[PDB]
Amino acid sequence: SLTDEELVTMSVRELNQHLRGLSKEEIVQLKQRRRTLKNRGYAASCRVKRVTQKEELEKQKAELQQEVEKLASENASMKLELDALRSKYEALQTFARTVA
Amino acid sequence: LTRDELRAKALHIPFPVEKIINLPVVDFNEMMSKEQFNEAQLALIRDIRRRGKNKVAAQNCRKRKLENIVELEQDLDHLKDEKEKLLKEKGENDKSLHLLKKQLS
DNA sequence: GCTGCTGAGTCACTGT
DNA sequence: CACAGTGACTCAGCAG
Repeated sequence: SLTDEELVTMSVRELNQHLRGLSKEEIVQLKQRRRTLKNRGYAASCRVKRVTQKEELEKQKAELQQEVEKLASENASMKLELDALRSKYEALQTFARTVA
Repeated sequence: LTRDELRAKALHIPFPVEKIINLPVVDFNEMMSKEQFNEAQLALIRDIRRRGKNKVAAQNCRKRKLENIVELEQDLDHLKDEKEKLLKEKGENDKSLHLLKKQLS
Protein backbone atom coordinates (compact mmCIF):
# COMPACT_ATOMS: atom_id res chain seq x y z
CA SER A 1 0.00 0.00 0.00
CA LEU A 2 0.94 3.67 0.43
CA THR A 3 1.20 6.26 3.20
CA ASP A 4 -0.11 9.81 3.59
CA GLU A 5 2.98 11.99 3.15
CA GLU A 6 4.10 9.90 0.17
CA LEU A 7 0.89 10.63 -1.76
CA VAL A 8 1.04 14.41 -1.24
CA THR A 9 4.66 14.73 -2.35
CA MET A 10 4.41 12.97 -5.71
CA SER A 11 2.82 14.45 -8.84
CA VAL A 12 0.16 13.10 -11.21
CA ARG A 13 2.82 11.56 -13.47
CA GLU A 14 4.43 9.59 -10.64
CA LEU A 15 0.93 8.71 -9.42
CA ASN A 16 0.27 7.11 -12.82
CA GLN A 17 3.44 5.08 -12.14
CA HIS A 18 1.80 3.33 -9.15
CA LEU A 19 -1.25 1.61 -10.67
CA ARG A 20 -0.08 -1.89 -9.68
CA GLY A 21 -3.06 -4.14 -8.95
CA LEU A 22 -5.97 -1.74 -8.55
CA SER A 23 -9.36 -1.32 -10.18
CA LYS A 24 -10.65 1.79 -11.93
CA GLU A 25 -12.58 2.56 -8.74
CA GLU A 26 -9.41 2.27 -6.63
CA ILE A 27 -7.77 4.76 -9.01
CA VAL A 28 -10.27 7.55 -8.31
CA GLN A 29 -10.29 6.62 -4.60
CA LEU A 30 -6.52 7.12 -4.39
CA LYS A 31 -6.75 10.31 -6.45
CA GLN A 32 -9.47 11.62 -4.14
CA ARG A 33 -7.28 10.80 -1.15
CA ARG A 34 -4.51 12.97 -2.59
CA ARG A 35 -6.86 15.87 -3.28
CA THR A 36 -8.17 15.57 0.29
CA LEU A 37 -4.67 15.54 1.80
CA LYS A 38 -3.67 18.40 -0.49
CA ASN A 39 -6.74 20.30 0.70
CA ARG A 40 -5.77 19.70 4.33
CA GLY A 41 -2.35 21.21 3.61
CA TYR A 42 -3.94 24.18 1.83
CA ALA A 43 -6.29 24.99 4.72
CA ALA A 44 -3.47 24.52 7.23
CA SER A 45 -1.01 26.80 5.43
CA CYS A 46 -3.89 29.26 5.09
CA ARG A 47 -4.32 29.22 8.89
CA VAL A 48 -0.60 29.70 9.46
CA LYS A 49 -0.66 32.70 7.14
CA ARG A 50 -3.42 34.45 9.07
CA VAL A 51 -1.96 33.57 12.49
CA THR A 52 1.38 35.01 11.38
CA GLN A 53 -0.37 38.14 10.12
CA LYS A 54 -2.25 38.66 13.39
CA GLU A 55 0.69 37.94 15.71
CA GLU A 56 3.07 40.17 13.72
CA LEU A 57 0.49 42.96 13.59
CA GLU A 58 -0.22 42.68 17.31
CA LYS A 59 3.45 42.62 18.30
CA GLN A 60 4.12 45.76 16.25
CA LYS A 61 0.97 47.45 17.56
CA ALA A 62 1.98 46.71 21.16
CA GLU A 63 5.26 48.46 20.36
CA LEU A 64 3.78 51.65 18.92
CA GLN A 65 1.37 51.90 21.86
CA GLN A 66 4.24 51.96 24.35
CA GLU A 67 6.18 54.28 22.01
CA VAL A 68 3.50 56.95 21.98
CA GLU A 69 2.72 56.39 25.68
CA LYS A 70 6.36 57.06 26.56
CA LEU A 71 6.40 60.02 24.16
CA ALA A 72 3.13 61.52 25.43
CA SER A 73 4.30 61.13 29.02
CA GLU A 74 7.74 62.66 28.47
CA ASN A 75 6.37 65.61 26.48
CA ALA A 76 3.93 66.27 29.32
CA SER A 77 6.84 66.31 31.78
CA MET A 78 8.98 68.47 29.48
CA LYS A 79 6.20 70.99 28.80
CA LEU A 80 5.84 71.39 32.58
CA GLU A 81 9.48 72.38 33.11
CA LEU A 82 9.26 74.39 29.88
CA ASP A 83 6.25 76.35 31.15
CA ALA A 84 7.91 76.89 34.52
CA LEU A 85 11.10 78.28 32.97
CA ARG A 86 9.09 80.66 30.78
CA SER A 87 7.12 81.76 33.86
CA LYS A 88 10.28 82.87 35.66
CA TYR A 89 11.58 84.45 32.46
CA GLU A 90 8.29 86.37 32.38
CA ALA A 91 8.78 87.26 36.05
CA LEU A 92 12.12 88.85 35.18
CA GLN A 93 10.29 90.69 32.39
CA THR A 94 8.31 92.78 34.86
CA PHE A 95 11.20 93.29 37.26
CA ALA A 96 13.52 94.46 34.47
CA ARG A 97 10.91 97.06 33.53
CA THR A 98 10.46 98.26 37.12
CA VAL A 99 14.04 99.61 37.27
CA ALA A 100 15.09 102.89 35.68
CA LEU B 1 -36.29 20.77 0.70
CA THR B 2 -32.94 20.62 2.50
CA ARG B 3 -31.42 17.34 3.64
CA ASP B 4 -32.23 18.38 7.22
CA GLU B 5 -35.90 18.84 6.33
CA LEU B 6 -36.02 15.47 4.56
CA ARG B 7 -34.52 13.58 7.49
CA ALA B 8 -36.83 15.23 10.01
CA LYS B 9 -39.75 14.42 7.71
CA ALA B 10 -38.57 10.82 7.36
CA LEU B 11 -38.53 10.54 11.16
CA HIS B 12 -41.96 12.21 11.53
CA ILE B 13 -40.59 15.29 13.28
CA PRO B 14 -43.69 17.54 13.19
CA PHE B 15 -41.67 20.73 13.85
CA PRO B 16 -40.19 22.89 11.08
CA VAL B 17 -36.41 22.89 11.02
CA GLU B 18 -36.21 26.67 11.41
CA LYS B 19 -38.17 26.44 14.65
CA ILE B 20 -35.91 23.61 15.83
CA ILE B 21 -32.86 25.85 15.27
CA ASN B 22 -33.89 29.43 15.95
CA LEU B 23 -36.42 29.09 18.77
CA PRO B 24 -35.27 30.19 22.25
CA VAL B 25 -34.64 27.48 24.82
CA VAL B 26 -37.79 28.07 26.88
CA ASP B 27 -39.92 28.15 23.71
CA PHE B 28 -38.07 25.17 22.24
CA ASN B 29 -38.73 23.14 25.39
CA GLU B 30 -42.38 24.26 25.40
CA MET B 31 -42.77 23.08 21.80
CA MET B 32 -40.88 19.87 22.64
CA SER B 33 -43.05 19.26 25.70
CA LYS B 34 -46.03 16.89 25.66
CA GLU B 35 -44.36 14.88 22.87
CA GLN B 36 -43.73 11.13 22.88
CA PHE B 37 -40.55 11.23 20.81
CA ASN B 38 -38.23 8.24 20.77
CA GLU B 39 -34.45 8.36 20.98
CA ALA B 40 -33.96 8.50 17.20
CA GLN B 41 -36.29 11.50 16.95
CA LEU B 42 -34.72 13.20 19.99
CA ALA B 43 -31.21 12.65 18.62
CA LEU B 44 -31.99 14.04 15.16
CA ILE B 45 -33.74 17.07 16.66
CA ARG B 46 -30.77 17.82 18.89
CA ASP B 47 -28.36 17.22 16.01
CA ILE B 48 -30.31 19.61 13.79
CA ARG B 49 -30.41 22.25 16.54
CA ARG B 50 -26.70 21.97 17.37
CA ARG B 51 -25.54 22.03 13.76
CA GLY B 52 -27.89 24.93 13.03
CA LYS B 53 -26.71 27.06 15.94
CA ASN B 54 -23.03 26.16 15.43
CA LYS B 55 -23.20 27.04 11.74
CA VAL B 56 -23.96 30.67 12.67
CA ALA B 57 -21.29 30.86 15.37
CA ALA B 58 -18.82 29.66 12.76
CA GLN B 59 -19.75 32.51 10.39
CA ASN B 60 -19.64 35.02 13.26
CA CYS B 61 -16.27 33.64 14.37
CA ARG B 62 -14.85 34.03 10.87
CA LYS B 63 -16.51 37.43 10.44
CA ARG B 64 -14.98 38.68 13.70
CA LYS B 65 -11.58 37.29 12.72
CA LEU B 66 -11.45 39.34 9.52
CA GLU B 67 -13.01 42.38 11.19
CA ASN B 68 -10.36 42.22 13.90
CA ILE B 69 -7.55 42.43 11.34
CA VAL B 70 -9.13 45.54 9.85
CA GLU B 71 -9.26 47.12 13.31
CA LEU B 72 -5.65 46.14 13.98
CA GLU B 73 -4.56 47.66 10.68
CA GLN B 74 -6.40 50.86 11.56
CA ASP B 75 -4.90 50.82 15.06
CA LEU B 76 -1.52 50.71 13.34
CA ASP B 77 -2.36 53.72 11.16
CA HIS B 78 -3.57 55.92 14.03
CA LEU B 79 -0.52 55.09 16.15
CA LYS B 80 1.86 56.05 13.33
CA ASP B 81 -0.04 59.33 13.03
CA GLU B 82 -0.08 59.91 16.79
CA LYS B 83 3.66 59.23 16.96
CA GLU B 84 4.22 61.86 14.27
CA LYS B 85 1.95 64.40 15.98
CA LEU B 86 3.80 63.70 19.24
CA LEU B 87 7.24 64.09 17.65
CA LYS B 88 6.10 67.40 16.15
CA GLU B 89 5.07 68.61 19.62
CA LYS B 90 8.39 67.41 21.06
CA GLY B 91 10.20 69.44 18.40
CA GLU B 92 8.38 72.69 19.12
CA ASN B 93 9.00 72.03 22.81
CA ASP B 94 12.69 71.33 22.18
CA LYS B 95 12.95 74.49 20.06
CA SER B 96 11.27 76.76 22.61
CA LEU B 97 13.47 75.40 25.39
CA HIS B 98 16.61 75.78 23.28
CA LEU B 99 15.70 79.34 22.26
CA LEU B 100 15.08 80.40 25.87
CA LYS B 101 18.20 78.59 27.06
CA LYS B 102 20.17 80.37 24.31
CA GLN B 103 18.94 83.83 25.27
CA LEU B 104 20.14 83.16 28.83
CA SER B 105 23.27 81.07 28.10
C1' DG C 1 -8.07 17.62 -16.28
C1' DC C 2 -4.82 19.90 -12.03
C1' DT C 3 -3.62 23.64 -8.43
C1' DG C 4 -4.22 26.73 -5.00
C1' DC C 5 -7.35 29.06 -2.72
C1' DT C 6 -11.43 30.31 0.16
C1' DG C 7 -16.22 30.25 1.96
C1' DA C 8 -18.78 27.30 4.41
C1' DG C 9 -20.60 23.31 7.35
C1' DT C 10 -19.31 19.94 10.75
C1' DC C 11 -16.74 17.87 14.68
C1' DA C 12 -14.72 18.04 19.26
C1' DC C 13 -13.63 20.31 22.22
C1' DT C 14 -13.21 24.43 26.11
C1' DG C 15 -15.35 27.98 28.81
C1' DT C 16 -19.49 30.73 30.95
C1' DC D 1 -27.79 20.56 31.58
C1' DA D 2 -27.70 24.90 28.25
C1' DC D 3 -25.05 27.49 24.51
C1' DA D 4 -21.22 30.36 22.42
C1' DG D 5 -16.34 30.50 20.62
C1' DT D 6 -12.81 28.20 18.11
C1' DG D 7 -8.99 25.12 15.65
C1' DA D 8 -9.00 21.45 12.38
C1' DC D 9 -10.91 18.86 8.81
C1' DT D 10 -13.82 18.51 5.05
C1' DC D 11 -15.90 19.57 0.55
C1' DA D 12 -17.98 22.44 -3.06
C1' DG D 13 -16.75 25.64 -6.36
C1' DC D 14 -14.32 29.17 -8.48
C1' DA D 15 -10.11 31.03 -11.04
C1' DG D 16 -6.12 30.11 -13.61
